[PDB]
Amino acid sequence: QAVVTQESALTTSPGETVTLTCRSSTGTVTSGNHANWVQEKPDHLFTGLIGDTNNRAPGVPARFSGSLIGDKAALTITGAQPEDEAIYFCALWCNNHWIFGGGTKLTVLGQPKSSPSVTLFPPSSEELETNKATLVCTITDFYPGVVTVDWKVDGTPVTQGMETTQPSKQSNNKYMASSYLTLTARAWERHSSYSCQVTHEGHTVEKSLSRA
Amino acid sequence: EVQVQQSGTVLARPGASVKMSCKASGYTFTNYWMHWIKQRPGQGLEWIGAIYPGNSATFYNHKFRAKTKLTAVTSTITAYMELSSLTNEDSAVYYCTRGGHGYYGDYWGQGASLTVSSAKTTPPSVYPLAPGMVTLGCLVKGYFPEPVTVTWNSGSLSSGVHTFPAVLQSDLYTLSSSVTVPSSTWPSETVTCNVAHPASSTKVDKKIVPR
Ligand SMILES: C[C@@H]1O[C@@H](O)[C@H](O)[C@H](O)[C@H]1O[C@H]1O[C@H](CO)[C@@H](O)[C@H](O[C@H]2O[C@H](C)[C@H](O)C[C@H]2O)[C@@H]1O[C@H]1O[C@H](CO)[C@H](O)[C@H](O)[C@H]1O
Repeated sequence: QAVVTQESALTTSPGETVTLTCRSSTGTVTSGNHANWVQEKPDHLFTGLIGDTNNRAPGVPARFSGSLIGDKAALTITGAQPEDEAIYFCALWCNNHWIFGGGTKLTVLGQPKSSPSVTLFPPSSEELETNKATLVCTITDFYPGVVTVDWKVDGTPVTQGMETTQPSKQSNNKYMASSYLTLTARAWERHSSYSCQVTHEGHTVEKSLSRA
Repeated sequence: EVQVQQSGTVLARPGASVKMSCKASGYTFTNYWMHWIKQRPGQGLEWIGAIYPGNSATFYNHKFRAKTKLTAVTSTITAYMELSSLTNEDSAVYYCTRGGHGYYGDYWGQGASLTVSSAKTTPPSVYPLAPGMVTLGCLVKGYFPEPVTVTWNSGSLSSGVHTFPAVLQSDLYTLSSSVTVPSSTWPSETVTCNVAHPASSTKVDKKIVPR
């Protein structure tokens, strides 16, 4: 049907103003689309924020406002607080369906950025004995909580067989994620170097090991 | 205050049907819409449909009309969603939200998780992850269903622990946990992860041994 598009991630510091936009593939958003904004905080905590383009939901701070800026719906946070770090979704009433955008991850820097601690573990003997091999890459203590993870087996990009978790908030409010490369013990034996490459804030961290 | 209470976790087999429910508290059920939202692992949010208990007007997403039945009982102030002919693609957290004119959800329920799987209760195989401060880990592989609990040295090692969320690989979950300890400390100080899987009363301890 129609596609609703939002920025994927935005970053701001405490006390600044930040604007998030939401647009439609049919051209303009209008009042009849009743633009809604909701906030997703960890552990599936959702809060309604703005309904009908600009109405604050019950008990939402006055620093949150919704408006149509031109042909787009927009949410502005004036004087962003560390607790506003969350995912924001907009949805539009269109053709009698609520259609959702993909959400914006807003980082509000309430502490200094931290680079990831990457650790790559080789398969254990006991697992190789079952004819399986799983490499484990743990990525902890990064802030902003947005990272990309890439695996290379003897320099070739891996496109199948890896799994990565979505970043979870640590209790110290930095983030953590893990990635798994699973291969059969046979296949693991045809290759020597294994790399887990994590890019965070335009910098790559690589941890590599050699079967041997 | 306003509360939207939802039913718990459901485990269903492919082909089945489930009924989930949401109770209203703090407001006049009849004056408001009850909407249902689906959230996939990472596929965003999708609106399933809405019912107005006051006159039982329903709206449905076209994509879901064939398998969903939305109902509401005013006497009980409860809304129901029945899903039919389930496939693994219906595994999601479902939310019921309170709506009105121009909005679908100012107050949200807590979410009910549905997993659709033909897998059987399988205990984890636990493997030690040694390097050879030092980070040690345990891989908890191939269990069904969720959850497993992981502790380190019977709870005595609580600082420096990270237990990651489970991924599904084939139709079983895999999860890992790590602990970082001062280098001097290991191997003199024994490090063991303790993994419990209640559904199959699996409890297994794995001592980390240098490679
Ligand atoms: C509550 C009302 O009950 C009957 O009158 C009839 O079944 C209506 O269809 C029903 O709800 C429509 O009318 C009210 C008018 O106040 C709107 O508030 C409703 O829209 C809200 O709820 C839906 C599910 C969405 O979340 C959007 C919300 O605004 C609903 O509006 C829809 O139907 C009317 C039909 O007359 C019209 O086409 C609206 O544009 C459409 O949104």
